[PDB]
Amino acid sequence: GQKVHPNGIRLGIVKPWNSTWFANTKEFADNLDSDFKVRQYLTKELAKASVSRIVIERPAKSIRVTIHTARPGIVIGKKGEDVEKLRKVVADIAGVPAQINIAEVRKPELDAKLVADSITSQLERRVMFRRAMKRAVQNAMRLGAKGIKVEVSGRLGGAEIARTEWYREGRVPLHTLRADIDYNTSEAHTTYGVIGVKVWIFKGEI
Amino acid sequence: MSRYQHTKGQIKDNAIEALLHDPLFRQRVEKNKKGKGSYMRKGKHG
Amino acid sequence: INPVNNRIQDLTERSDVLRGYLDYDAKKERLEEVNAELEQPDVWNEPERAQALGKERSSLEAVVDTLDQMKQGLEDVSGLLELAVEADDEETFNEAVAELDALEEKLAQLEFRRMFSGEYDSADCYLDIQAGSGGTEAQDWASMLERMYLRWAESRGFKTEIIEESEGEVAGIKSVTIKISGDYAYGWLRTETGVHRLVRKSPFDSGGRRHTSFSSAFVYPEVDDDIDIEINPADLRIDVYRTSTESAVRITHIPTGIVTQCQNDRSQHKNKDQAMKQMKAKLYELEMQKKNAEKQAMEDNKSDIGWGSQIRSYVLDDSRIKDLRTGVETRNTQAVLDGSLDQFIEASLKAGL
RNA sequence: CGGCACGUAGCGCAGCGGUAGCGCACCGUCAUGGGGUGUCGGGGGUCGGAGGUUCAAAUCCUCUCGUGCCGACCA
RNA sequence: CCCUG
RNA sequence: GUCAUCAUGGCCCUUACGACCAGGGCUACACACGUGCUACAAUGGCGCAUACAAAGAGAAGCGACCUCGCGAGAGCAAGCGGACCUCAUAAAGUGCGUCGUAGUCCGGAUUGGAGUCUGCAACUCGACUCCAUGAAGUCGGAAUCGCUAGUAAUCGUGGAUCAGAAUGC
RNA sequence: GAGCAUGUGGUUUAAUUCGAUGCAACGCGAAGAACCUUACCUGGUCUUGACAUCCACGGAAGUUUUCAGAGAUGAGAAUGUGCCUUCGGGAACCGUGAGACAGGUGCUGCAUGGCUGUCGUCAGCUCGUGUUGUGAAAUGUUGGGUUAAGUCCCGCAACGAGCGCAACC
Ligand SMILES: [Mg+2]
Ligand SMILES: [Mg+2]
Ligand SMILES: [Mg+2]
Ligand SMILES: [Mg+2]
Ligand SMILES: [Mg+2]
Ligand SMILES: [Mg+2]
Ligand SMILES: [Mg+2]
Ligand SMILES: [Mg+2]
Ligand SMILES: [Mg+2]
Ligand SMILES: [Mg+2]
Ligand SMILES: [Mg+2]
Ligand SMILES: [Mg+2]
Ligand SMILES: [Mg+2]
Ligand SMILES: [Mg+2]
Ligand SMILES: [Mg+2]
Ligand SMILES: [Mg+2]
Ligand SMILES: [Mg+2]
Ligand SMILES: [Mg+2]
Ligand SMILES: [Mg+2]
Ligand SMILES: [Mg+2]
Ligand SMILES: [Mg+2]
Ligand SMILES: [Mg+2]
Ligand SMILES: [Mg+2]
Ligand SMILES: [Mg+2]
Ligand SMILES: [Mg+2]
Ligand SMILES: [Mg+2]
Ligand SMILES: [Mg+2]
Repeated sequence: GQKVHPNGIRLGIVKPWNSTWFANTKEFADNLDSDFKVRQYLTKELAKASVSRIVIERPAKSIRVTIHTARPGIVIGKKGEDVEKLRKVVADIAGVPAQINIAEVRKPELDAKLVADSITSQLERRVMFRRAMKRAVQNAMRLGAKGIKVEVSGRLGGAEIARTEWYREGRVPLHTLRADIDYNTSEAHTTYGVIGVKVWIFKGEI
Repeated sequence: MSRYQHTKGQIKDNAIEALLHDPLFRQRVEKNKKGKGSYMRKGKHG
Repeated sequence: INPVNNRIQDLTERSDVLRGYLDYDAKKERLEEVNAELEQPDVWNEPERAQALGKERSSLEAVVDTLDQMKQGLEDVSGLLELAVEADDEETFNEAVAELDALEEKLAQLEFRRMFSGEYDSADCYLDIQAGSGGTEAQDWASMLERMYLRWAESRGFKTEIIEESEGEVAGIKSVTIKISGDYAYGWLRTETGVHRLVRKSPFDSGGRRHTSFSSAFVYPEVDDDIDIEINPADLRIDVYRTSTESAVRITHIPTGIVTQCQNDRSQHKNKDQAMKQMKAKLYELEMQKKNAEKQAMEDNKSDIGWGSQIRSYVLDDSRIKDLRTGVETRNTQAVLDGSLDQFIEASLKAGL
């Protein structure tokens, strides 16, 4: 069977929206076009700077962009010229005045996005996928996640036949709605094809 | 270039259909990598 | 004038293809040689080798001057077309159209004489599809091959009718004999004698394992069933002898050497009439045995060539069509199985296979 | 050679002054994963050829060319 | 009743 | 199942399998199948009068009122980015009259003429209105499907797509 | 069974684009094909290019036009010639010149990711440690009752745990 998205079923319960503006029908379509543009551009030039979440909001004819990342020092650079130029370019992109807050994220391997980025990095650099999966597993258990399940899919190890390998421990209660299941995916464009990774992290009952 | 030995012997009506009903033009079985004829006892390199 | 440009380009391309298939320089070499030993006069001191030299000389020189005058026609029609585009001389452009049509028709006559060189090529044909030893997959492949050949026959304009069609119980047809009528049908379809190699993901198999089935297309012209001529009184030897009146009749055909006796009836005329019917029956039997022996000899030769019967290969898994004899390839499997084999049959017919 | 028996749909067979019939088979739909069997519903025949009578000819007659049978015996 | 190698 | 949402290993093409425009096609037709709508009628048809909803949409939009037109619609022109205005008068029902079992005052296919609207443009190939015509169909073989309660069955209404264009969702 | 709508197969044509084609394809992708739509055909055109970047050169960008052509397009005529600026400048944007490349709804779902159908919202699927068997393995999960449920009680060489069930929505 196919699974429902943990975030996608838990927006109304425990997971905050990653876009919390309001719009009428007139500005909605090009509004989401603007959100897609800003998100692809900031992930393009924040790909090497350990980005986790991008939460953007339009108060009134302006854009607040909060970047949840794990390396705010390399985000801001040498007294903030990096975030300043990102602010001016995103103001150019959205057509409105812009301001950006950087949120430092404790426990980056307790974050789900960075685990996906790490695992896709070793699958690019040809580190053995099973070892890297275990390495993420003791990362989660050592920093005290209540549960984690990692899944990798595709032509693992250059095999001719694709397959799926998933590791699990602790509790991963997908059917319990109030659970904090932080879930995220990523892809690897390996020389032998596309390798998909999914991460489920259970971080508590409520 | 060597002659083929057809198993129909002396063909007196039609040799093209004779070579069809010879084992040369037989229908051939493919070993599936996965599916029905899927199981391999030993690998190619193991 | 854009169809004129495309048409001159098409004539140039098909002329180059014709030169490549005909090997023009080699035939020109034998033409020059045959001209040389014609120039030495001993060749007319021997009669029959001069007969052969005249035959080969005429053929080689005709092909050579044909290809030469098509080269000259291509270049001067191109130059005068370049004149007619800018100067806009309408009568001279019409002259270009007329001479271009004449050159095209005359090269068409040349390639015509090459491709329909068979003595039975003009007649209608019996074309047969038979599936291999595979099973229902080969049955389906034979049936849809029959569909494709019907589509080709209707596209060409040949009149088709299904003489017999033995079907399979599950799907497809096991064998089918088709009368393809129309002018030059056997000549058009004579390159199809042989084996087709289907490779496709079989639907009849439960696991979706791909299957490699085979089918044969066998075409033969509608030969005239000639009347069996009666035997001659000099060719017969008639004897009468006493039955075991000398009413017993022994008729002997002398040039072949076969006798029939008849002694059961008191009437010598009745004995002779039964002996004459025996003569006619044995002559018909011997003619059938001679025809079957010649057919068996031809089958010995074509069983000797054997593996060469595998003429066509359709890889529907990788979606490629291959004629192994001419070696040609294409990717449009749906067009090929729709019946667009014109390029393949023209390649085979210019090859002469 | 003389009789006498039959030429009916693709096949096997009935009908022998006004009507063309049965079975197998072919087609279409159901039933089955699919094939067979099964169920439903259809169609198909210059009545061997020719010409004579009769209002009308498969049926009556003549000839015809096929296949079968019985006799072609005393010397 | 059967299930192309 | 999807390389035709997208992404992507390999392979193929690069004055062409790439790119532009116009016209045609995707709507054809001896036939077979699937899923639907409307019927074969009186528990109904037709005519007249009069009750009772819920949900949703609307700015290159919904478009009231008034006038013209039998009508589809047209002209002028309020309100509404909306519990306010419009779509929008719900129908089946109820009351009365007629029809009186007939291929019928059932059916509404097909076809002819005359129009309205959108859109550059309605012929291939739109929807709707009027007038005219009135086909098969009298409940359907083997077989087969849905449904345990506000369900089946029936009667209407709205929305997405959308310039226009539902018996579909 | 009938008429019609719609999809499919087959047929035919230039094309009737392609994909789905047991249940789990067949009012399906398509929540809507008159042109574009659309990948199909015919005809007419182009090739660093309809869609990006790089280098060099000439320039504003833009705004009205005329002719021919079905149009793409080709040629011609008027108006603007800025924007910020070390009168060094320089780029929004128009053409040209090449090549590095762009491009494909071209092939492979039997190389894949992602996403979905299906058995089936069926109640199962396992693991840790322990024990038994040489071993594949077994126990746990079986037994007696109970429930929509491997839900629960007790017994039990099993003791615990997880995805499932349930609840939280
Ligand atoms: Mg779901
Ligand atoms: Mg005697
Ligand atoms: Mg058998
Ligand atoms: Mg499916
Ligand atoms: Mg497929
Ligand atoms: Mg067009
Ligand atoms: Mg269609
Ligand atoms: Mg009525
Ligand atoms: Mg609406
Ligand atoms: Mg009737
Ligand atoms: Mg009635
Ligand atoms: Mg309704
Ligand atoms: Mg609409
Ligand atoms: Mg495809
Ligand atoms: Mg189709
Ligand atoms: Mg297919
Ligand atoms: Mg449906
Ligand atoms: Mg069109
Ligand atoms: Mg073209
Ligand atoms: Mg698959
Ligand atoms: Mg032990
Ligand atoms: Mg169990
Ligand atoms: Mg067990
Ligand atoms: Mg129990
Ligand atoms: Mg449990
Ligand atoms: Mg127990
Ligand atoms: Mg539940």
